[PDB]
Amino acid sequence: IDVSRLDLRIGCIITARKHPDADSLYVEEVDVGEIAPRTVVSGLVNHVPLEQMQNRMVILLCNLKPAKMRGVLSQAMVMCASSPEKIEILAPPNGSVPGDRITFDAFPGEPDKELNPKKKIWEQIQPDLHTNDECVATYKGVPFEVKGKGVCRAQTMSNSGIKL
Repeated sequence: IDVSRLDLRIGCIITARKHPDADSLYVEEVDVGEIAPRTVVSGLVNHVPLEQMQNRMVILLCNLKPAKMRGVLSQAMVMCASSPEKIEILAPPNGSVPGDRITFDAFPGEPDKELNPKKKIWEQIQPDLHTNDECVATYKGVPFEVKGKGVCRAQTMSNSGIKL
């Protein structure tokens, strides 16, 4: 089981607001290159000011089974570097386009249509997901890259885990 099972894509947060029925969460509408934006619910209120959530490029895990979070069905998850004392949104390289896929020549494969909730194979992948010494996001040391644009990275969190 390697990273090829995950469907990682670039997205642009079109709109972001406090979740109407869960003030500790944000609800974002994200353009991920599909016909319609995906609704995403993120617990980033205590880590990123709302102003900095607007029109922001991010990396999303797109094949997790959608789940509700207070009457709000979350359809993807924003990839972040994290620790018990901080969370940082991973930044795609300049010029990334919604829908761009993060793939690895070292780990060839097509992502699952939907990660089976039962089994949770992402728990087996997460341990090898971390930013390196230079804050670049990696899977087993191989950088998250957008073909022809560059690598994805956290702002200050080095050697930090990336949760799924």
